Amino acid sequence: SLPCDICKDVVTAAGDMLKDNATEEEILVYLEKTCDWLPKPNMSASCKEIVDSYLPVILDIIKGEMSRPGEVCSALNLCE
Ligand SMILES: CCCCCCCCCCCC[N+](C)(C)[O-]
Ligand SMILES: CCCCCCCCCCCC[N+](C)(C)[O-]
Ligand SMILES: CCCCCCCCCCCC[N+](C)(C)[O-]
Ligand SMILES: CCCCCCCCCCCC[N+](C)(C)[O-]
Ligand SMILES: CCCCCCCCCCCC[N+](C)(C)[O-]
Ligand SMILES: CCCCCCCCCCCC[N+](C)(C)[O-]
Ligand SMILES: CCCCCCCCCCCC[N+](C)(C)[O-]
Ligand SMILES: CCCCCCCCCCCC[N+](C)(C)[O-]
Ligand SMILES: CCCCCCCCCCCC[N+](C)(C)[O-]
Ligand SMILES: CCCCCCCCCCCC[N+](C)(C)[O-]
Ligand SMILES: CCCCCCCCCCCC[N+](C)(C)[O-]
Ligand SMILES: CCCCCCCCCCCC[N+](C)(C)[O-]
Ligand SMILES: CCCCCCCCCCCC[N+](C)(C)[O-]
Ligand SMILES: CCCCCCCCCCCC[N+](C)(C)[O-]
Ligand SMILES: CCCCCCCCCCCC[N+](C)(C)[O-]
Ligand SMILES: CCCCCCCCCCCC[N+](C)(C)[O-]
Ligand SMILES: CCCCCCCCCCCC[N+](C)(C)[O-]
Ligand SMILES: CCCCCCCCCCCC[N+](C)(C)[O-]
Ligand SMILES: CCCCCCCCCCCC[N+](C)(C)[O-]
Ligand SMILES: CCCCCCCCCCCC[N+](C)(C)[O-]
Ligand SMILES: CCCCCCCCCCCC[N+](C)(C)[O-]
Ligand SMILES: CCCCCCCCCCCC[N+](C)(C)[O-]
Ligand SMILES: CCCCCCCCCCCC[N+](C)(C)[O-]
Ligand SMILES: CCCCCCCCCCCC[N+](C)(C)[O-]
Ligand SMILES: CCCCCCCCCCCC[N+](C)(C)[O-]
Ligand SMILES: CCCCCCCCCCCC[N+](C)(C)[O-]
Ligand SMILES: CCCCCCCCCCCC[N+](C)(C)[O-]
Ligand SMILES: CCCCCCCCCCCC[N+](C)(C)[O-]
Repeated sequence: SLPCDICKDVVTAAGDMLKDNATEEEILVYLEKTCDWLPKPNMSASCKEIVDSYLPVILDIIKGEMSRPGEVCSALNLCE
């Protein structure tokens, strides 16, 4: 179906963007800068340690999901 082909191309494009070797680094810097809203030195440092540890964990989950564009698109009722 057209909505299915479109949905699967969009999820593919998302997955390719996330596979890009500079994407995770860009996100990491952005989230570490956010931690700088916290007092220093200790709270901001603890926040950066949680980001550094968990961002690649969360990224991996998303990328895994984008690797199955049919499944994603079925969950949205766009592929059947
Ligand atoms: C995850 C990206 C989704 C892009 C696919 C676009 C959704 C197609 C819209 C289908 C529903 C339109 N409607 C209401 C007339 O059925
Ligand atoms: C009337 C405009 C012609 C095409 C309109 C529908 C195209 C939806 C955009 C597809 C998404 C592009 N993509 C997959 C590279 O991200
Ligand atoms: C119902 C309209 C279908 C459009 C689905 C949404 C497409 C995601 C847009 C990403 C931008 C990609 N691009 C090349 C079209 O710019
Ligand atoms: C489920 C689809 C959610 C993604 C929506 C975001 C679309 C990003 C494309 C932005 C492009 C806009 N513009 C004017 C710069 O072309
Ligand atoms: C579950 C997927 C929803 C994410 C929708 C956002 C589309 C990201 C694709 C961006 C591709 C870059 N591009 C073609 C606009 O230059
Ligand atoms: C949401 C799943 C992961 C993909 C996130 C999609 C949003 C990014 C689309 C913005 C396009 C990026 N760019 C190069 C124009 O800055
Ligand atoms: C379902 C998760 C997708 C949500 C993230 C989509 C956000 C796309 C934002 C791109 C904005 C592009 N620009 C240059 C016009 O700002
Ligand atoms: C769903 C997890 C968060 C997705 C947010 C990713 C947005 C990245 C901004 C565009 C940068 C990607 N790239 C390839 C141009 O470097
Ligand atoms: C997995 C958590 C995702 C939410 C984080 C949003 C990512 C923002 C990355 C955009 C980087 C901004 N910029 C333009 C300086 O590249
Ligand atoms: C738990 C998911 C991550 C939530 C991320 C919230 C970040 C939004 C705050 C904007 C940060 C902007 N800046 C320029 C300081 O990097
Ligand atoms: C650990 C992943 C989440 C990254 C975002 C960090 C949250 C700190 C933002 C709270 C802002 C602090 N304050 C006092 C300026 O509001
Ligand atoms: C899980 C926590 C994610 C939320 C992080 C966003 C914090 C928003 C507070 C922004 C306030 C920053 N400032 C400098 C304007 O005070
Ligand atoms: C876990 C979901 C929470 C993610 C959303 C948190 C974003 C907070 C952004 C507030 C930014 C405030 N300000 C004015 C500095 O931009
Ligand atoms: C050393 C600074 C003293 C308190 C620092 C920790 C407070 C965290 C901020 C709580 C969130 C505020 N709230 C719940 C209204 O959003
Ligand atoms: C580990 C540090 C604990 C901070 C948790 C994040 C608090 C969310 C910030 C929302 C902004 C609320 N307020 C009043 C503090 O600005
Ligand atoms: C949903 C908002 C969450 C705000 C709560 C802040 C998280 C507290 C950090 C506990 C973990 C610190 N650590 C790694 C030293 O255990
Ligand atoms: C302001 C820093 C809090 C980051 C927001 C994301 C939710 C907090 C999760 C912290 C997890 C800590 N731990 C080790 C108990 O998993
Ligand atoms: C920027 C990402 C923010 C950190 C997200 C923290 C996730 C902690 C999940 C703890 C769940 C432990 N579990 C699954 C055994 O219950
Ligand atoms: C929009 C991002 C949603 C990510 C949802 C995935 C759940 C996080 C998995 C928990 C982390 C695993 N663990 C137990 C090692 O902490
Ligand atoms: C703030 C990013 C979202 C991550 C939070 C996800 C909650 C993880 C704890 C429940 C996971 C249970 N289980 C068995 C599916 O791993
Ligand atoms: C593209 C923006 C975020 C959407 C992708 C997030 C994946 C959702 C995965 C939740 C269930 C996955 N799991 C743990 C059962 O494998
Ligand atoms: C759970 C999905 C997280 C939402 C992702 C937010 C993407 C913000 C797009 C910022 C990139 C736009 N630009 C051109 C300034 O880089
Ligand atoms: C905006 C995109 C919507 C994301 C929808 C995520 C669908 C999750 C499918 C759950 C299937 C579980 N598993 C482990 C087989 O992937
Ligand atoms: C784009 C926003 C995220 C909404 C996508 C959630 C997927 C819904 C389809 C699976 C739901 C299954 N169930 C039984 C829990 O309803
Ligand atoms: C933008 C947030 C989208 C996240 C929604 C995730 C949908 C998961 C569908 C429920 C199915 C449960 N499970 C474990 C089979 O994945
Ligand atoms: C701004 C919100 C975007 C629309 C989100 C669309 C969610 C559709 C979920 C369909 C799932 C139907 N279901 C659960 C029976 O499979
Ligand atoms: C970050 C937002 C995550 C929302 C996840 C909740 C799943 C969406 C529920 C599906 C909508 C129900 N239904 C079948 C009436 O479409
Ligand atoms: C560009 C419009 C698409 C919105 C992005 C959110 C996912 C599409 C879900 C459309 C759901 C349509 N329907 C009626 C089949 O549920």
